[PDB]
Amino acid sequence: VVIGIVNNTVYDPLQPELDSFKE
Amino acid sequence: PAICHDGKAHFPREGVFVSNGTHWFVTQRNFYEPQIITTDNTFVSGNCDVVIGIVNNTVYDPLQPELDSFKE
Amino acid sequence: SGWTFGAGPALQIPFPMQMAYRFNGIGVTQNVLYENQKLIANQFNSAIG
Ligand SMILES: *[C@@H]1O[C@H](CO)[C@@H](O[C@@H]2O[C@H](CO)[C@@H](O)[C@H](O)[C@H]2NC(C)=O)[C@H](O)[C@H]1NC(C)=O
Ligand SMILES: *[C@@H]1O[C@H](CO)[C@@H](O[C@@H]2O[C@H](CO)[C@@H](O)[C@H](O)[C@H]2NC(C)=O)[C@H](O)[C@H]1NC(C)=O
Ligand SMILES: *[C@@H]1O[C@H](CO)[C@@H](O[C@@H]2O[C@H](CO)[C@@H](O)[C@H](O)[C@H]2NC(C)=O)[C@H](O)[C@H]1NC(C)=O
Repeated sequence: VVIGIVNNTVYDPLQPELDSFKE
Repeated sequence: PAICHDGKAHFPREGVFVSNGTHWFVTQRNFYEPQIITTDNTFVSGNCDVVIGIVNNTVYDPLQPELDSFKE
Repeated sequence: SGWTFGAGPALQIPFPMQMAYRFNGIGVTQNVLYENQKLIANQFNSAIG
């Protein structure tokens, strides 16, 4: 619905930090 | 005016609490856009027995289910 | 109705919430009035007297 949107990814600070430690 | 979940009062960061009859949401003042009452758009201060007109409800937590399901 | 009756149709609202908004306007958070409501009301009444 938003006219002119683009494509990109957004970094999440929590995900790698709590995925590396959980292993 | 406030919501008390764990014996602690929760106040909106910017907006007003509104109940449609069954649930409770937080909305902006000049337009109707309800949202789930998480712990990110509210702040905690004081006990549960200092304010007047408080109600009883639970506040959603986004990290707890995500990290309890994964930590298993 | 607070200030909402100047722009468009009036919108009812409880008074303590209106005072909370007016403290929030000048940079004082809402967690002050909801505690000091009794003292604030007493001071207001004394001044208006
Ligand atoms: C941004 O990425 C999405 C995919 O996540 C694109 O959506 C699909 O794009 C493909 C082409 O790569 C099309 O064949 C599909 O029909 C698209 N599906 C939908 C539901 O739109 C999207 O096109 C990308 N953005 C742009 C501007 O191309
Ligand atoms: C008040 O809002 C709540 C939002 O959760 C409504 O509850 C949902 O209503 C839809 C409509 O049938 C159901 O499909 C959902 O399953 C309901 N949610 C839950 C958790 O049960 C509620 O109906 C609204 N009240 C009124 C009077 O409209
Ligand atoms: C909100 O929940 C709390 C409990 O977390 C209620 O506090 C107790 O409620 C029971 C029954 O409602 C009373 O018998 C106790 O005396 C209450 N204890 C305290 C310390 O308040 C509280 O009453 C609930 N609020 C409402 C409006 O029902």
